[PDB]
Amino acid sequence: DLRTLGYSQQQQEKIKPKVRSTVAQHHEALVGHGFTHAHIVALSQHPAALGTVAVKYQDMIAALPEATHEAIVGVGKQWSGACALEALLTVAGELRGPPLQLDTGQLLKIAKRGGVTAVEVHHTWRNALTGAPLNLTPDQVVAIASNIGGKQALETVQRLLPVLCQDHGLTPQQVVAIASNGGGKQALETVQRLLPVLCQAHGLTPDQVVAIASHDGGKQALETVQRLLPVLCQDHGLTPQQVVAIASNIGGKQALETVQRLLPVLCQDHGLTPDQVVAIASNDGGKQALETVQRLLPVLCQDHGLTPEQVVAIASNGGGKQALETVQRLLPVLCQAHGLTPDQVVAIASHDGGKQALETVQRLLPVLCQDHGLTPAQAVAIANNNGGKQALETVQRLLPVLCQDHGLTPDQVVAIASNGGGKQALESIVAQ
Repeated sequence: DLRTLGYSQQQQEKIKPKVRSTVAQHHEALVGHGFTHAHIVALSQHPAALGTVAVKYQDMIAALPEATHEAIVGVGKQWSGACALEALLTVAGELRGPPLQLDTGQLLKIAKRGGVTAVEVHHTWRNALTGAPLNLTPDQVVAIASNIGGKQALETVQRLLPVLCQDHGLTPQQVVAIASNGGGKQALETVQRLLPVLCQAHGLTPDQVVAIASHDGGKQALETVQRLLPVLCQDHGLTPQQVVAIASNIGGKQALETVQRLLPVLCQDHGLTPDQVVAIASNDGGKQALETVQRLLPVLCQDHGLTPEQVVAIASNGGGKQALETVQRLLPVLCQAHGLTPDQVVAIASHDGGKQALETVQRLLPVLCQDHGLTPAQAVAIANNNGGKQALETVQRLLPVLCQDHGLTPDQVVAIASNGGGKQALESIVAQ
């Protein structure tokens, strides 16, 4: 069927039998508008968008002059396609004027992320959202807009903004931050509900409540802080502020729950302290980091003679799980092939971007040594910093220019690179 119109079998299988005739109906017009077969497959995910784009494409370009084909597909593909593109046709001109002065990128972020409901709601509440007592900026409106629940979130901000600012000391920007993720309405209601609870009963500051709530899944994070804080504090040493640190990342809920689940075995069977457990749990991926520590701690200590302190240090940055697994992978490799010591592997891996710095060291070391005199120790010294991946990467790139055009020796390049008081300094040198 659709293959006779130039679609591959894969493209066709992707479409969905009951939509294929609709595709076939509008195919000619769509490709005539410049859409590829790929565009049309994706578009078909929302059948009605096939026809509205087939017709009206020209009106869309008139309403949205910078709009690319894929941008149109990205909007039209979604749950409200579709009448979101129709809503844009009708309201775009006004939204472009006062009070919001929206641009087409913004107009495209709302309809795509927040659907028809978001589009028509901005228009409708155009003036209220920007006037007293709210006085939101266009940017803030767009950020609340552009989400599932975007419309509900805008309606709730209108209602709760003044109550939160006037009864709880929140700033308008704090309210916006809370409202600017998925389920903004629930997040706002939960903050209204739990803020006095957490401040009065557990000694959280309002800033702490805001920080927990202003991430994806913030509502659920707040609710699990409310439930688990008393238990964590009574059962273990955990302080309100430790709990807040765990909860204030994406995945905060699961991170708190996993501390709850794993802290006892991690402390009793692996000899860690609650402070160490907290440290591991207080970054994005805390849940996996904790689970990975439970899993790999003994293997890392028994196979590579790492200490628990070292294992904790590796796991106590964003993506601890990946960091730990990477040490497990590359520690023997770098020690056997590239000279490095296990303490040196640990040191490189124990920074914000440790996992990537390890892989960069593995990748670039053989090259830095062949082309320039670089020793494994010099490579370590570079990688052993907050940056590191970038530091090593820029050394490899800038080295030839540094040595030929700026007179540096490779050992001089290393010296400057291996600090933090460097790297930017290498770049600065070459910008002259």
